[PDB]
Amino acid sequence: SDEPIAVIGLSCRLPKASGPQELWQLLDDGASAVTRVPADRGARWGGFLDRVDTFDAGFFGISPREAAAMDPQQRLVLELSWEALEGAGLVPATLRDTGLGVFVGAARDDYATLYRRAVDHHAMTGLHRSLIANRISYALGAHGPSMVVDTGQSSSLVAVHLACESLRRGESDIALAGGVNLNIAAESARETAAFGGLSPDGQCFTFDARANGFVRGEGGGLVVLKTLRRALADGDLVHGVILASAVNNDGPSDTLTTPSRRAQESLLTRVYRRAGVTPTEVGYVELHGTGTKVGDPIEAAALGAVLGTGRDTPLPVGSIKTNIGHLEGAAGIAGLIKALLQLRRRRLVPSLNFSTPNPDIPLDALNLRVQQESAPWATPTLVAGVSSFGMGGTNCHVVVSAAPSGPALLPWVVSARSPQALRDQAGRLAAWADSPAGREASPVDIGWSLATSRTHFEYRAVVSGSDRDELVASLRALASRLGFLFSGQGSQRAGMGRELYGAFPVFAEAFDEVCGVLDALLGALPPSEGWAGSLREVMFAAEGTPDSELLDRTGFTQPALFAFEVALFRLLESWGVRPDFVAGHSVGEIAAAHVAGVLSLADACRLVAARGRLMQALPAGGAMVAVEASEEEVAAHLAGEEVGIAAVNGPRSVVVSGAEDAVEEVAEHFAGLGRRTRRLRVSHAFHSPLMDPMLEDFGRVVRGLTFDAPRLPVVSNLTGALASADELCTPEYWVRHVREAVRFADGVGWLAGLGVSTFVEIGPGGVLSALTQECGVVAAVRRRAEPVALLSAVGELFADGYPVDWTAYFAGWPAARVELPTYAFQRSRHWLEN
Amino acid sequence: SDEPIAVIGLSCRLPKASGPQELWQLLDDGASAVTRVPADRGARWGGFLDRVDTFDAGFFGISPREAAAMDPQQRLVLELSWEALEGAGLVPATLRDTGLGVFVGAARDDYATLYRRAVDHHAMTGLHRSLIANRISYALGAHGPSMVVDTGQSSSLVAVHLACESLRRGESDIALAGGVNLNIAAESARETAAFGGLSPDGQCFTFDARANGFVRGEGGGLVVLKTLRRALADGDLVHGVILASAVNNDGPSDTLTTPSRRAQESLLTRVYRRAGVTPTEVGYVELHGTGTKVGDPIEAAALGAVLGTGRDTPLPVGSIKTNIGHLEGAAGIAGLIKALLQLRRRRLVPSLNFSTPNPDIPLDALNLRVQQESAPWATPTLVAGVSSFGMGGTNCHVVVSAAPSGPALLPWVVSARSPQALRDQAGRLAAWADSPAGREASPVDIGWSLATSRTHFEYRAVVSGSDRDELVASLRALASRLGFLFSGQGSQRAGMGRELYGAFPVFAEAFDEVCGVLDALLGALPPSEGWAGSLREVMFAAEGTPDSELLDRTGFTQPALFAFEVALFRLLESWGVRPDFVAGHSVGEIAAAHVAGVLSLADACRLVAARGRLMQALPAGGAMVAVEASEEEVAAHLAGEEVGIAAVNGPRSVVVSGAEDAVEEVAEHFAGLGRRTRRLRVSHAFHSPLMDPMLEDFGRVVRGLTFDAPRLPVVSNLTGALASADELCTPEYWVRHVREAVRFADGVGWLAGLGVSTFVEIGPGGVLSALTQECGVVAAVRRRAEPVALLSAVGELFADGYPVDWTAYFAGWPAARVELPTYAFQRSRHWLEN
Ligand code: NA
Ligand code: NA
Repeated sequence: SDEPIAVIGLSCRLPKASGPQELWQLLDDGASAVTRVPADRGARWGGFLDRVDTFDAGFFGISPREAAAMDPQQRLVLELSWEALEGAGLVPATLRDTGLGVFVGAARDDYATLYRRAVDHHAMTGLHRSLIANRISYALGAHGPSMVVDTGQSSSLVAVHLACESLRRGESDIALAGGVNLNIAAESARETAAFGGLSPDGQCFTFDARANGFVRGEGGGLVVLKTLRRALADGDLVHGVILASAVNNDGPSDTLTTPSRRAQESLLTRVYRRAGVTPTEVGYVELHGTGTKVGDPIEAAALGAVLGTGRDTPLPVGSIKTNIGHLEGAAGIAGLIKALLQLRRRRLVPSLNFSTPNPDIPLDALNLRVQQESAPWATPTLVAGVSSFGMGGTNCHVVVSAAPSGPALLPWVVSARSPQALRDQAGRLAAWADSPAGREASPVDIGWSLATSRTHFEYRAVVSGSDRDELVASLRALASRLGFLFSGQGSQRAGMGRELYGAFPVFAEAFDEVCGVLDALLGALPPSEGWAGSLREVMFAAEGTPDSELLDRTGFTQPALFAFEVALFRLLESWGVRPDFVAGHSVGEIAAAHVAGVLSLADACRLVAARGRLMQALPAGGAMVAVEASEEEVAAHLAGEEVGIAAVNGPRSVVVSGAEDAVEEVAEHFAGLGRRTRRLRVSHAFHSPLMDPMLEDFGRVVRGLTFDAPRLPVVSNLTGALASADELCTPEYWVRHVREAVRFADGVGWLAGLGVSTFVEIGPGGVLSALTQECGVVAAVRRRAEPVALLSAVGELFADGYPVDWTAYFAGWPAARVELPTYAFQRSRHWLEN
Repeated sequence: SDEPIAVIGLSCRLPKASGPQELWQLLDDGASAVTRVPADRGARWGGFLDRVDTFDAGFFGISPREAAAMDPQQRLVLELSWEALEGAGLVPATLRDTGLGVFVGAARDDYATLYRRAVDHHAMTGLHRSLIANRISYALGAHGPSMVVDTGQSSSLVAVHLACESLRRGESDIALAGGVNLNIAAESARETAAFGGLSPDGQCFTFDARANGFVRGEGGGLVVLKTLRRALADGDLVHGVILASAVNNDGPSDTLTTPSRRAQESLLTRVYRRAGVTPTEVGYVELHGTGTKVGDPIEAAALGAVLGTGRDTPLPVGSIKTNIGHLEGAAGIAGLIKALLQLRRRRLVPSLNFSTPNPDIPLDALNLRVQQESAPWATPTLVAGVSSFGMGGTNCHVVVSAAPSGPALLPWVVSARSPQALRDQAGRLAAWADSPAGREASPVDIGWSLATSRTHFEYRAVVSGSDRDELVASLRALASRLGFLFSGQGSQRAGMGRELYGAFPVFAEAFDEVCGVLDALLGALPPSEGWAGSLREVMFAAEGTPDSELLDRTGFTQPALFAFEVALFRLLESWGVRPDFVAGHSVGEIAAAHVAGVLSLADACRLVAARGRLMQALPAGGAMVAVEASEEEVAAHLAGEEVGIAAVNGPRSVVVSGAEDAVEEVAEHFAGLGRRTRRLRVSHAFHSPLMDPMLEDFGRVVRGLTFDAPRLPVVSNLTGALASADELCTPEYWVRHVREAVRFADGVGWLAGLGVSTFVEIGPGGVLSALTQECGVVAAVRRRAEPVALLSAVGELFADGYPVDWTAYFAGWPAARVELPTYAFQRSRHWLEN
């Protein structure tokens, strides 16, 4: 009859049940939440929340003074809206500017009564009942219809009907529906006592002979609704399907507040018809079930006539009001949330306060039974009815049915809006993860869920590992402008890239593409006589094997660093990690120029293959020494005498390069002054006069290439400054670059001045990052496996506010969404002064 | 896009406009209803109702003590519901047990605030906002959905959207929609002052440079809605057609309470699309238009962008808030009711408080104009938009368009629930009838409307006449178990039935059927030698003509009374007037027996034709004298001596009958005692020994007939008691009936004892009714025309609570429904003690 509506999420704050797991534990244990009026606060009994005065104002950007003048019901529905959306796995910011509708039942204003028993401008919006719905719309930036409905004690279930209808019209594409009722003012206690409806025993004796009125309850709840069609298509978890809902009024009843059997019968008949569902197919009804002498028998008689008649098994029935009291305005949504929990647990739970049937309720003639124990529930799909009736005669009935090998290294992402909240979130995720429930879930699905189904708030941590116990232990511990700098020779290492290649197919595919082009060039003109092998085997071979020794010949070293840096750049791209600026030390400037678009892969491969091969053919005798001394000292010392400055790496760190003997003369000068000096492990004197013989040959190679203007800004370590388009686009630039000093420190200075806050080194360790602090610094790949060093670095960019695409880390896993705990609110007291 | 929705009715209680005619007079005059806070009661200004404390509790069956504890807003919406249904021409009792839905916008509880600043059980329902809707449902016994919506200052127009959607789903078949806002508590004045939104001048300067906030207004209104399809089919007056409506929320606005241009634009675009209506086709927009500096320009900018852009003529706009203030919760329904009045008057009316455009509102660039004078409005059908916006961001827009020779003697039926209310109702109907408006209406249409489109309350009058001036003068004067007794010989009169026959085709058709059968019998065996004429010509001929003299020959007299009585019985049947008991004097017992089903028309015609003919053939010499004396005296006097008792008409009224000389001997006996005696004008001594010669002949006629058991109870004036089935079903009964005394007084006694409260005489005057009081008595046809005497008698049965079908009086008139005044409430003060 009507398009079905999926529930894809829910939330609740009920007496002794501060979420849906807790609610199940109260109901499954057959426990009462009814108690005596707490300290802080038939009417000396009720179902109470623990606190009604506390709220995380800070989380919603609400000032303590706005928060103090704000109805606690508005505060509670902001929290439940956030929790319901998290429970559905929706990141709330993606609903900004969308058609999300908010439909809330609320029939009581106790906070406003307290305030009216020093008038400021927060009171107007703090005390107006319409803002219970509209403040949600504002906070989420939702454009759907946003309204409060008042039918008294059917309000929250009428709100669900209106939400369902808005979805079936296409007016809303998603809706929050339910209600709230907080019993804060003594005035509302009296007026209900003086009407006479309260049980002097403080129990709803639902369908039972003691039936003598109701006991009050407070709290709230919401469901998240979509069309079943839209929810399937979007892959949401379906908790339940609303097949139909109906609203009517009693009309001409004996008094204003006497219920009508005829109206209730007419309601049930109509709604079960549109739902297309017979009485035998219905497995359970959540009653209005308040335990009043007039009301209990009329509700029983109507259900018997419509749903008991068609049957051969008694219809089980029950009321959560026997557990939590009568939530009045929010009574219906409590009832629906119990039916949805029953549907997904595929269990029924006790109705309390029952032992002897009401004499006026002939259960056998009606073919009904009060559910008195927990029990499995099976096909008579499962179907449940929920009734909610208002004292002015507006009745609602809902018919709801049951719903119709990944990375080796696993990141668990966690965040919150304060340090204390992040410690809590970690604690809570630890505890859940360790739980029966948590242990059901794959650690890959948990990861995926943390990455894709949660907000990345301001305070972030990433924990990583191979299994649950490691991830959990790292959570328990927690509880208690990007500048890419590409590495140069000296940063190569045996096995470089092998672990990344094993872990990450994006790396492995980019790497085999680069190595494929380079293999052809090294094959044509090898820098080892005979060699027509694989560059990948040279790079990945174990330390001290023959292949591995080839890695230190500059003819292989320069291509190896190029392939490693490009593959890593591309892996980072697939995770949304990309630079604002690039720069490289010596051969790393070719990778920089490549990823900035100056050179095609083919031309960059040709350039680095020749750069290496033409340098390897130079004769023995070349040396380089790092000296602790300023450029000005080393150049003053050399001017007073084959040798020159290969690099200016810091205000007191220079490399001198040339004929071994002349280099050793300058070394013992600085050493003699008591400065640190280090002989570099190099086959040749890079960036020195000894390069002079290969410049004309190299110059002929670079004149065969194409240079385009960079698409990313590039800093030149030749000029020590930002490169003009025209700088990097002349063959001559790249000949000068071989020969003259690498102005690495001035480069780092120039990038700072252009607003780089974080420097990340792209290459196989941390040489260029020691250098940079020495002038945020993270080394992309530093004792630990490459995937661990990489995730730790990307973890640090994320914790500093970089938008890492954690979802793409999980690409190619059959991801199952998993139900994680909701946000760890950090609640303070916010209350009127008198 | 959406099924269109007809408005078939409306009502309003607004500042200085206590209904829709008054509202038009305020708006058309370009007058302000804004004033200073009255005596009894920027915040020393507002639009106020005259009284908020008065209500007709009595009319709704509400006790003064329930009424005192009841929110005036609930009281006001009961009155507006009754007035809206009367305005639509619906008799509310016909909506009992139907699908009527009630959707009310209400965002304020001032009465409850007064009460909370001696706790009784009327307070619970008196102070709960949900009963604003539900109490209507209860009072009308309606089963449709019944709810209050709270979106703050858009509530009443959202209520209309929800009502439209319930009608398009088929959930409601008719709906009441609108809202209410009463400004009763000082507390709500302060909280709005302290938010800062109030104009310190007390005016909404809508779209004007002084724009400095709003002034408060109070009141309420309702529309009556149906699908346009259902309303056409039912022949309702259509006031307006709702083509589409839409609701959205501002979403992420600068603050909670800042309106959104983008959201307003999106709303308009969407709603005009579904309405299938271009910007050039729209003729006017009723703005939210509150006269706030932030709000005025955003509303102007959004309307310009969506509706001003498409145009080449400026869009006129205005706000009733410039007349009556800001009704907050009920602001929208006021706005819609202004647009509907514009649509049906086909006029636009001034927006007040305008002279200089707001500098932030570029009217020319936007292509809008503030309506500043009354003026005709023509095709650019007419189409108007209505906007209503809530401070929490929920916006509503409605697109509404313009709608797509009888009885000679006229009854005006009028009723009310008290004598004072009936005097008022008559006064008000007089005044309206005399008005330009009233004078538009046919006096036949007014009659028809009073009969078919109003409740027949407990205190009834009928005024009748030939034209407006006579009917009106009779209203101004007003302002300051049925037992049918059929007449016998002596009640005939020249022209009997001629006026009824001229006035009432049901009489004329029943009469020509009876006369047709009798003409054949009198033709076969005439009681005047030669006669083969028409019985109708004998009865209708002028006094003292030859035909008229035939009417007094018992051979014609007995058939004439039979035809007149049967035709009149059938005319009364067609007006729903029918007996519980029948009885007749002598020949009237044959009509009684006929309409009770004992005899077919053919058999009753044969019986009365022969009864008359066989008696007319008896010789001259017979006499009858009515004597003032008991049966016991006359029988004691006759026993001590040709003559007998023809009738016992009362405890001291007997007729003696027989040989003229013996009758005259008994006459002068009673006269001699000083008793009244009257010689009857009779050809024969009826019910005497002189009948003895025709008994065997008559006995042969009655033995040819068929007698069935009566379907109505019949009293026999032979036995003076209820007849057994078997009594009237023997030929012998009807021979005895000719011969023995008519026990008329004992008959009247027997009918009293069976619970007859009203005796109506069926025949051409009042003989049997003098007799009956002498033992309620109305003569159906007594100086005045037969139709006037008949309507006066039927008027009296109606005033005593008989359900006369006045609608059928008007059968065969092209009836146009006419808009009559609504119920004259008689209001008393009902208020809290402190
Ligand atoms: Na009721
Ligand atoms: Na807003």
